[PDB]
Amino acid sequence: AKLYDNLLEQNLIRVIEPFSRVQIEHISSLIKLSKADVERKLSQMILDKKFHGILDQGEGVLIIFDEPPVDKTYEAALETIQNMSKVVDSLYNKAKKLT
Amino acid sequence: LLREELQLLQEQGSYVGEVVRAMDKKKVLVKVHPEGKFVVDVDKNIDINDVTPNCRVALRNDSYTLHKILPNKVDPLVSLMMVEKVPDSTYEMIGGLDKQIKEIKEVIELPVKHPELFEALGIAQPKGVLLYGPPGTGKTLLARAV
Amino acid sequence: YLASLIRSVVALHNLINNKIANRDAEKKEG
Amino acid sequence: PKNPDLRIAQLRFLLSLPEHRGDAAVRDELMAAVRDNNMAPYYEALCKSLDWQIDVDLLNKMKKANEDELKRLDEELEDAEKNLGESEIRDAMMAKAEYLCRIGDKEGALTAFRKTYDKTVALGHRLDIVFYLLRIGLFYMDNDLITRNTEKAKSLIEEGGDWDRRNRLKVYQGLYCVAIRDFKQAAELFLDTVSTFTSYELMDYKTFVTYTVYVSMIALERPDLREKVIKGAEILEVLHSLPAVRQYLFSLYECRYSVFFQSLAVVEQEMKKDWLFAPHYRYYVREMRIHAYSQLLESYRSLTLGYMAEAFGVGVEFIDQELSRFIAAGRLHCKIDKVNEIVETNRPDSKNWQYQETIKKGDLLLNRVQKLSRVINM
Amino acid sequence: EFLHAQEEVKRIQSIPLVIGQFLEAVDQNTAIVGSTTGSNYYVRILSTIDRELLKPNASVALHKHSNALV
Amino acid sequence: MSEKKQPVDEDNWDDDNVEDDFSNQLRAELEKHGYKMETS
Amino acid sequence: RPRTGKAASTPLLPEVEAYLQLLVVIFMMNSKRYKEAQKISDDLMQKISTQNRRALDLVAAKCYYYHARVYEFLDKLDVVRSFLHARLRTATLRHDADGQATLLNLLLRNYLHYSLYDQAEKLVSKSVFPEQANNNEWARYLYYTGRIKAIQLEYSEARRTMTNALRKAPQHTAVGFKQTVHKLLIVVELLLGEIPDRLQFRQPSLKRSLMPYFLLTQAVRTGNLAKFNQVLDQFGEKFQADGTYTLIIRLRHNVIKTGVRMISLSYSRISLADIAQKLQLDSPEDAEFIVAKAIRDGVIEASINHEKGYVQSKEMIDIYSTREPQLAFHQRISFCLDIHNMSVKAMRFPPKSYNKDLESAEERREREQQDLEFAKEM
Amino acid sequence: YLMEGSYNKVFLAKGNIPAESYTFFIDILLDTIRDEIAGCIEKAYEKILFTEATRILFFNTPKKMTDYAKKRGWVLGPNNYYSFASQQQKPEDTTIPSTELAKQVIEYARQLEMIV
Ligand SMILES: Nc1ncnc2c1ncn2[C@@H]1O[C@H](COP(=O)(O)OP(=O)(O)O)[C@@H](O)[C@H]1O
Repeated sequence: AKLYDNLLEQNLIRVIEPFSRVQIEHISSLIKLSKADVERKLSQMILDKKFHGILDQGEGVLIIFDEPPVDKTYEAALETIQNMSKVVDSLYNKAKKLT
Repeated sequence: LLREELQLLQEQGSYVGEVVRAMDKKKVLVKVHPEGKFVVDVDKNIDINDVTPNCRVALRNDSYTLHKILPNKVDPLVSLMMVEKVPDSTYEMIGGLDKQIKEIKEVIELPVKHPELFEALGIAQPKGVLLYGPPGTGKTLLARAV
Repeated sequence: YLASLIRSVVALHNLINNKIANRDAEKKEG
Repeated sequence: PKNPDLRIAQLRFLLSLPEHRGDAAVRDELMAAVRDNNMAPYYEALCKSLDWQIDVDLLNKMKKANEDELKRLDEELEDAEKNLGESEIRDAMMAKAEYLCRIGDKEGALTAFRKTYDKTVALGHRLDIVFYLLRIGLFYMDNDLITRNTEKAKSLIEEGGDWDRRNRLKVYQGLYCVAIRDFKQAAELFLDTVSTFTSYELMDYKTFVTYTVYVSMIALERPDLREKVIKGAEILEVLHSLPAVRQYLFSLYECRYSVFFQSLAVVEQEMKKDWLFAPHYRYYVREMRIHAYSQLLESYRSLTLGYMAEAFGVGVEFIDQELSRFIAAGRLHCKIDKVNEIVETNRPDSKNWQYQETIKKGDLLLNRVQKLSRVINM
Repeated sequence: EFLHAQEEVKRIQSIPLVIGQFLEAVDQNTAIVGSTTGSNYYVRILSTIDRELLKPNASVALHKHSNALV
Repeated sequence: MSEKKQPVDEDNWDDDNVEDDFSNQLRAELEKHGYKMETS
Repeated sequence: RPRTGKAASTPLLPEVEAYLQLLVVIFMMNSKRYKEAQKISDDLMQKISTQNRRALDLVAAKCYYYHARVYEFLDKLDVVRSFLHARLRTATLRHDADGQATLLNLLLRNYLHYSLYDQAEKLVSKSVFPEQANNNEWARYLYYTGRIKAIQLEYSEARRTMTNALRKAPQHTAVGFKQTVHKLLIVVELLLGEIPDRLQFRQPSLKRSLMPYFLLTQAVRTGNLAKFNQVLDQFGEKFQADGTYTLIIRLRHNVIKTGVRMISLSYSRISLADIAQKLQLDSPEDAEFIVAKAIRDGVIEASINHEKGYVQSKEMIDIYSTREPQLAFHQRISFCLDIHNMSVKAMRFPPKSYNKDLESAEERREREQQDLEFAKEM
Repeated sequence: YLMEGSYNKVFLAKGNIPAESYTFFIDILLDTIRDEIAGCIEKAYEKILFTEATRILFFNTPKKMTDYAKKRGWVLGPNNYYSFASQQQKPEDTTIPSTELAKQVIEYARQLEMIV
């Protein structure tokens, strides 16, 4: 059962891979499964963020898109800020008290 | 200052010595690590009471003029004592030996904090403690603890 | 921006290291 | 004794701030107050209370009983010093100075504590004294004095393992991180929930369970909810004693959005009435709403707005005014259409939103070194 | 002008280099080492040495005659 | 020093931002949702 | 006159310190006449290099305030106008310090209270810089020129000189003027549209005199129209107690631009037959025109289907590669380099008592050549 | 009311004077808004027929709409106002930041190594 979840999702990442968009009626046919549990299960993929994308309610187009965003540049310069703020707080303790 | 380092670093090395003790007329007795004892002088910038027995020194090498006091080396008890590495202890790790604590306080604690308290009774202070029992029973940690 | 952001604070710390070298030298020496 | 001493402060909160609810609290709090030698902490609580005109003899019998405990310290210090033990004076009031701390105020409880701090060469007394200073540093909410002995506390656990002095300690730091709105740290200090014990201050371990789930449901994401709080046997069985919180947690996890708000009013109102959550329950559910909106709304792109009433939570114009202030609040990354009656989503790449906090902190430190550079050198 | 003097001083660290071992310093930038000849000395040091590279029990370099840190 | 001519005469701040946003909005939810149950 | 101006002031103070306006205005007045005879001997007779002028610009300046607190509001100030133009005329010729400073805020303080032309005269004035005016007149001076462009239409020019006037102000009490720069400093940024939390430092300033004025910006942070009127009737007189009310009256523009940025950001395809009702505008027929000029003046971009009624708005993301935040940098790159430069320029005064760079010695050099001569012969 | 998008209300005050004539001032004011509405023909609009923007000022059908429709665009057509909403030419310029920014980088280098 739990192995069937990982096998279900192993197929579910397999067939979803080569495209950007599809209708749910073809992937239901291509995994040979329903559309409601597949729609909810794809929703759980984009709730648990293991797969990311978007879904549609009018016809069920799954828009798939990915890029790895720049992350290292801004936050690692941002925690240096809150280091140095505390450093200036220590500058009270040798500057404001002293002279 | 920086150009001066090219010149002053041409000066030769400084010996290190070891004061036994001083004698008359501004002189001391100093022995090297593996090299014999010398009766040498002091410089003007060194006081005789500031010269301690059992203390290292800086020494110039050409005339063996006393240069500078080498800080301190070790106690002869801290050295060997550490070599032993007894497991230091406290009251807070004592498991249920409370009356033994109260006995040993009476023998040891009282003739330190209250030596007069035995002059209050006109009796001599105790000197010796015998501790016995099976091993593994807290002898070492209590003895270190006190 | 980060490099210039540090550098000012460093030199400020250095000036505090100067005002300790001023205020507790004027009364001591004269 | 400081072990029942937090419920006293919580019932001070229960006395004053619910204004209509001011009768049984001035009953049971007096019921604890004019016994167990309590004299000092309730004069202004009597001012907020009624008259209670004849309290004179009630204070006199208890300052008298307090005078007995002080005069027997005065009976103790001199036989303690004639034959000296481990400074038996400070060994007496190293334990009865906490009686001076509950019964006396923080001064006789503080000094004597910093006094006896220099007595015991081992931290087995010292760090528990520090725990007492932490607990009074909570009672008087001494938010700077807790900063000292938290570090002075932590400085002692490195020698030893002292997991009764660290896992107990993390309960204190979790209560401070949930005192302030620091919830990713509050659940992080609340991470274990096993070595945490059936405490004195959360005498229900399950109250501690409710607190760590309420902070964790904001603090961690799904990849952590769908492994961590859903697979803990230590967490599942204790809320198996809970119907509501079990439903309240699972209504988000099982996508049960309509019954979610139903329990949200109850849990949020309980958090309203609760002490120490009363500063921040608004901050709680304003995040819970936009979290539940964002969670469903990052699944669909072309979901209409008249979908979410019958399925998500009722009131179409209520959804309208609630979403409009969240997109208009600058979060809830989407874009709502109106007169074709459809909600669209978008995606912000992490290049603008990540930039925003950078310029915020840069402006803040700019203000900081601006202000200091004006302050020093005249 | 100063940068002429700056790299100029390092001629002493030419090549006829004997080996000591660092022991401690009295103060800033003047120290005591233990030579591989067995004897110990009160020596001076090159200024460009990062002093925070010193003391696991530091393998240091001594001038063969003037007997200072290299 | 400080002559200062007179022409006229945490605990607070996290509480102040939630005071800013959480300002004048219904104040008393135990009944608003329980009355939207049947009306909405 | 260092003796006779100090021995003028030293009795010119304690009369007028408590003020004693009962049979003390003529004694004060005649004592000011005697000090004015000393002041005319200062204006005429050998002020060169003695601090006759400079030392008594402090005495003259400080006696301008008691002079200005008996001899301004009770007496005629407009004579002290031309006396002050003459005092400025003899200033800046013989000496450029201490007369370039006080004679301009002391010129400003009733012209601001008036509506005389001398704001543009203060534009074309040379003495706008008095060159390091002692951080008290200098500090308040930037405020005194801040309210100039307040009444002459802040275009975000002087909110930095209000901020700068604030950060150069001392630690004494806020009730002096620091209330009014704390109020007026943002009053001009409410004119822009930006607003922080003001009440964040509740010392002796953020509890007393805010509640109408924070209650004002409480309405401004809403997108409501007549809520502004619900403030403006409630404390129309309180804002007239200071005299800011003519700047208060013009905020309906920024309220409605706040609203149109709010809605235009919030909704996307929204009818104009909704926004008049939601903004309680009571007329959609000119809500074509407020929206239309909201397009015209900049603010919002996209189109109105004026035939249909929906106002569409496009999704404009990726403002990063739009080269605005490079400018948000370069404003602060240059300035942060400058404050490092000032942390250099303020730093190098210390460098002193560097008496002698002694190379090695002389006599030990003679011993080095001596023992060197022994080893050289050896 | 001339601050915000209040048009119609201003044209209501044009005629609703209680004080006196004010006529020479509301005729300068009758013009300085004439070129302003002539400004806001030029906003991103759809086809407007010869009724809507014909009656936004105060005219039924004179050749004053030929004066504006030949003054600016939104050209007189088959009940039509033409939208030349192009706004296309100005973007995609690297060279002006490559001039100004290359000035500013040397400006960075001035107070960076060389003493000030
Ligand atoms: N009362 C006690 N409390 C805690 N540990 C004890 C106690 N008694 C013995 N031990 C353990 O036994 C060892 C000490 O042995 P001890 O009795 O002190 O010396 P010996 O075994 O040589 O007589 C320690 O490692 C200690 O932890």
